[PDB]
Amino acid sequence: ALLSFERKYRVPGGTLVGGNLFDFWVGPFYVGFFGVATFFFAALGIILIAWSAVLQGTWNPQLISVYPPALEYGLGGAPLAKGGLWQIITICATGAFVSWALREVEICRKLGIGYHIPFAFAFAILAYLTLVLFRPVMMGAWGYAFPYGIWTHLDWVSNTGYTYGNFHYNPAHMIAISFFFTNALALALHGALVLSAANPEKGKEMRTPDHEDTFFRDLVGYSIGTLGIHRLGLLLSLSAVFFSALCMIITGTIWFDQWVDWWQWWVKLPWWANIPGGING
Amino acid sequence: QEGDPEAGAKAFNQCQTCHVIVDDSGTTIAGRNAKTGPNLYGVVGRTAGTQADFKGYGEGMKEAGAKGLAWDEEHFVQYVQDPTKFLKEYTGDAKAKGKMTFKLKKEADAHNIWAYLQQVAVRP
Amino acid sequence: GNFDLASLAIYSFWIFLAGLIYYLQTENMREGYPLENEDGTPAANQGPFPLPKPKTFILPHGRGTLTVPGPESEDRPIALARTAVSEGFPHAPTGDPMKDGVGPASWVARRDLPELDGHGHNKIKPMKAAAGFHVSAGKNPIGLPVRGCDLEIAGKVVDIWVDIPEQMARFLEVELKDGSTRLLPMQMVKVQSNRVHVNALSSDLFAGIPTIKSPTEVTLLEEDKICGYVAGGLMYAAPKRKSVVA
Amino acid sequence: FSTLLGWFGNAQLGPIYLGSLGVLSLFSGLMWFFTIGIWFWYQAGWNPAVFLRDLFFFSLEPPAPEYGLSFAAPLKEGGLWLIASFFMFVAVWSWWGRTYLRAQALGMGKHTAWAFLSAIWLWMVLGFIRPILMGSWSEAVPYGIFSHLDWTNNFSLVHGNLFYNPFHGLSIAFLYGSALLFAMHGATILAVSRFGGERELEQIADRGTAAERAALFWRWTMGFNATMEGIHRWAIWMAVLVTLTGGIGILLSGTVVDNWYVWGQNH
Ligand code: BCL
Ligand code: BCL
Ligand code: BCL
Ligand SMILES: CC[C@H]1c2cc3[nH]c4c(c3C)C(=O)[C@H](C(=O)OC)c4c3nc(cc4[nH]c(cc(n2)[C@@H]1C)c(C(C)=O)c4C)[C@@H](C)[C@@H]3CCC(=O)OC/C=C(\C)CCC[C@@H](C)CCC[C@@H](C)CCCC(C)C
Ligand code: HEM
Ligand SMILES: CCCCCCCCCCCC[N+](C)(C)[O-]
Ligand SMILES: CCCCCCCCCCCC[N+](C)(C)[O-]
Ligand SMILES: [Cl-]
Ligand SMILES: [Fe+2]
Repeated sequence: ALLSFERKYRVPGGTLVGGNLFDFWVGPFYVGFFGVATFFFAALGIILIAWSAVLQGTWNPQLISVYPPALEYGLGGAPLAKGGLWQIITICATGAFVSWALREVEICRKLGIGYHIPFAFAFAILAYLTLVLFRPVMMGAWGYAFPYGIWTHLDWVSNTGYTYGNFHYNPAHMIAISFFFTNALALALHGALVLSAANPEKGKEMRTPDHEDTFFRDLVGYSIGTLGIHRLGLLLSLSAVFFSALCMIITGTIWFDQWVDWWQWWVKLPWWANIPGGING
Repeated sequence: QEGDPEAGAKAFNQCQTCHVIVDDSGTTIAGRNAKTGPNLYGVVGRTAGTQADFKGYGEGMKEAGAKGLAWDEEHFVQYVQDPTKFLKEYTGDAKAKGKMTFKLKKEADAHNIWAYLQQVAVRP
Repeated sequence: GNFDLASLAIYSFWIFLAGLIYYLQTENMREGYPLENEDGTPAANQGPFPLPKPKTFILPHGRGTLTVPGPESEDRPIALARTAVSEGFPHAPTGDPMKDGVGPASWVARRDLPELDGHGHNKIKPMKAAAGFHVSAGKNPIGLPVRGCDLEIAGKVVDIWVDIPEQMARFLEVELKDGSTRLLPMQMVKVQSNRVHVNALSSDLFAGIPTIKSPTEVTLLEEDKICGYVAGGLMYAAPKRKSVVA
Repeated sequence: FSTLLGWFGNAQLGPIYLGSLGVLSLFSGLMWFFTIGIWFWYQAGWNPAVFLRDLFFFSLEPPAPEYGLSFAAPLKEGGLWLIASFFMFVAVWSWWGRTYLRAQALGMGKHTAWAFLSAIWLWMVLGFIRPILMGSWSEAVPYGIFSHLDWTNNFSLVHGNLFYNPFHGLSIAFLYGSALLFAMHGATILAVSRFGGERELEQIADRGTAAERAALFWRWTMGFNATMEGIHRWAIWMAVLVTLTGGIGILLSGTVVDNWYVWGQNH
């Protein structure tokens, strides 16, 4: 159950806790102290969700929704059947995520590779925690987070959005999206370039990293190189998620009116706010 | 004629992403428990921006009702084609604002919905 | 009689996706498969996905071909022994892992030749042999000493190897105490205003570092030999790593 | 003759050849930019001050629904829109063609041409196919910063909350995936760059310790893994699948499905 070159790598060590105690594998997966942890949280949350499935009265994975503690509840607790569960689950989740990340750290150590991977992943977690912790905490209530339901979480987005008109107008929201689209483009382009250099016209030698840079340049006008393209994807992707957390952390905490009104500042500048004509005059 | 209700009903659907129709009993005549906008039950003949439950009326909507607006076919149709504009003209204020981020393009659609409104959302 | 176009489309699409998934996966089985046991013999339980049909890569510069998937190359004794008779357990080094090249200090039996750029010239050259490459990057590392995680010095920077194509420094030639010199992976050394810190290797393991036959060019095989050794130090040169690392 | 094509073929902007199409591309491009631009100024009242303050408010709207699909619409009410679009059309397709030929010229695979093709499918659907199938250019996207964002919102509301569109979701799934995947591959590569990993093509033809550690990192983390090559076969599909599925979903809107919420409750 190993790769024809996995061997020489499966040496002992690299852990962060427990030492050689949990330092082993279960088939393809590596366990480590945080492997059992991730499994713990994972399973606990899985259960609690199913419990909520029963309390709710259905096993259809398209109806099962775990709603948080009603607004009134504030930041205190709540009955298991009335938000309590959502809270604990949201605990197992945070945990399972942070575990899943630390487990990566042990694997990065054993292989003598970089730490960029979990480092990035952390961003997803901040983003998450932003929606289910920070934002609600700043706004003063758990009820402000989103439900854990396949479709019931989309409605949350819908509603939460129209709660401020056409969310589009959110400056931060604009940037993020911008990053999301560019990343997609960037990722597409990247793959395409390598595959096209590795799989050239029938009967030709693979292309050279130079044919690669001469092509990419003839599209953008600049040469960013290999180390550069990857450092840009990681950059583009992380940014998007970052400008997203920012995008929300301000919505309802410092901004309350419809995002479209925010742009008035630009229009209302003294030197032109009162000039007749145009659209806003 | 001049407003097919059964046609307006299908139309109103798209309104359901923000509106809902519920009588004073608490029963749904149309809607998905959407609260982004006000309950349209009784909108007919009602004064603009006076629905007791809705707490998100814009300044234009409130001020336009206080000036004497009570939704009748004529004005209703002008509203769903471009709220903000409508609210500006009728309000007389060039800096008025509407919160209904939606525009019903077909003028016919409006007349059909209004009919549906007359058939299902008129508080006796 | 008619059909719901949308739902037919959504349905079709899924059939498609699965197929793509299968395609992708199998395609990603040219390197590493078939799977062997901790023993060295086939696992027989390769999985649901089958190996793909062989394809041949015509390498440039006349380096030859490459047909994948194909016979497993890996030819070099693995200085590691089981730790238990139960599958799924580590394999501890018999001798010196850093030297025997295992775990975090492993290397691959890559072609024994230097990487060539688009024209056919080496990709990496010692700057003091480059075609007009100056040190405008900022701080000149040439000259300054080179110490290990033990804080003891082990030599000085003699020259910077540059990646002519991508135009970026990739190696640091540091002369040792016995006249000879060694190569260091830039990423594994921090350049300070007064010295070079190699938190990866100990001031004594600066010799174990593999050498490059040609004193003006390093072949791919040699890079794997080096880097792997250096990076592996992190894990194995920990007993001699002086705390308070920055 | 060929002499002229040979002249053009060498068009450049420094160390890069612009090719024949490349000229038609850029030229047609500026004409597009020029078309929208002129209009904006007309709407600004030729006053630079007003232009700069309402720059995101200007919108070159498409013809009215009454004008159907004819090009009879007067300039200040639909004409400029068509003209602009006409340029953006030639602009884009030229560029696609350039990307293709330039790959053939270097003797490479036509992947980039294909990838780009998926993005064009979405563009193509929004401003051309769907309007034609719907029967009018009024169903088209207007040129303007704020204006097209307004479009989008309305488009959704009109068709019963796109969220409930399977193809909208499928798409979004891939949009997120793309971030995720590139976020991974990017970090991963960097993580093994010390082993000269960024040099993927050479790792493709001559596996290095880098292409092993990576493959091993994930195999231990998630149970499976890619190959220095294949990962990119993921990267490409992962991305192209955004506009693809994407395109489809928009095309089905209005033409086949009226309200996605409802269509969702029945399925
Ligand atoms: C009508 C609705 C509004 C609107 C309302 C909102 C609201 C409300 C929000 C957004 C948010 C977002 N919007 Mg919006 N949005 C609108 C229209 C758009 C349009 C468009 C074409 O018009 C676009 C492109 C976007 C784009 C976006 C994204 C930039 C952003 C999502 C953050 C993210 O991806 O985190 C991705 C990553 C995470 C969320 C991390 C969590 C993942 C965890 C860490 C890992 C999961 C592990 C898992 C459980 C294990 C699985 C099981 C195993 C497989 C076995 N919106 C309209 C106008 N939008 C969100 C935002 O800003 O978020 C910060 C947000 O809250
Ligand atoms: C800020 C952005 C919003 C948001 C906005 C949207 C929108 C808009 C859409 C989704 C959609 C989806 N969302 Mg969401 N979503 C948010 C946060 C989450 C979180 C989380 C822990 O934070 C999770 C697990 C999900 C999960 C999902 C998937 C079920 C679905 C499509 C997969 C996808 O896009 O994968 C990207 C990642 C991958 C492809 C990698 C593999 C990940 C797998 C696919 C995730 C498994 C999720 C699983 C079913 C639930 C696990 C439960 C545990 C087993 C107990 N969302 C936040 C609140 N989400 C789409 C849908 O169809 O909704 C109905 C959709 O259109
Ligand atoms: C209220 C609004 C609705 C909504 C309505 C719509 C509509 C309507 C659409 C989407 C579409 C999309 N939505 Mg949505 N969407 C909503 C909420 C969301 C949320 C969220 C968390 O809330 C998310 C994550 C998304 C995500 C997405 C993306 C998956 C998808 C766009 C792909 C793309 O960017 O292609 C970007 C790439 C292109 C458009 C390619 C075309 C580019 C051409 C080829 C090149 C132009 C060159 C040019 C001339 C140069 C100009 C330079 C610029 C000026 C800078 N939506 C809400 C519920 N959404 C789109 C979709 O499904 O598309 C298929 C779509 O049509
Ligand atoms: C810059 C941020 C981007 C990013 C990066 C990223 N994601 C990552 C990584 C990185 C760098 C990993 O290394 C890690 C990975 O291993 O790759 C597959 C991962 C990963 N990203 C994942 C998902 C994911 N990433 C997403 C987004 C993003 N990831 C961003 C775009 C999304 C979204 C919202 O689009 C999703 C769904 C996982 C597949 C994987 C991490 C696996 C993991 O954490 O497992 C932990 C444990 C379980 C399997 C059990 C969870 C059970 C319960 C504890 C919780 C569930 C309840 C509730 C919280 C969810 C309910 C969902 C409802 C909303 C429907
Ligand atoms: C669907 C085509 C639709 C109709 C019809 C409609 C009507 C409508 C009326 C008559 C009012 C005024 C009510 C009163 O004075 O009591 C009104 C107000 C708001 N609407 Fe609406 N509306 C329709 C659709 C939508 C949609 C899709 C949304 C959300 C994007 C929406 C929102 C709102 C809001 C908000 C208001 C209050 C506005 C204010 O106070 O300025 N409507 N709508
Ligand atoms: C000088 C003004 C520049 C304005 C450029 C406006 C870009 C808005 C593009 C969105 C419209 C897209 N399209 C093709 C679908 O119509
Ligand atoms: C090529 C990468 C594989 C990506 C697999 C992603 C599956 C996500 C599916 C989301 C479910 C969407 N929906 C609405 C159609 O059910
Ligand atoms: Cl191919
Ligand atoms: Fe790559």
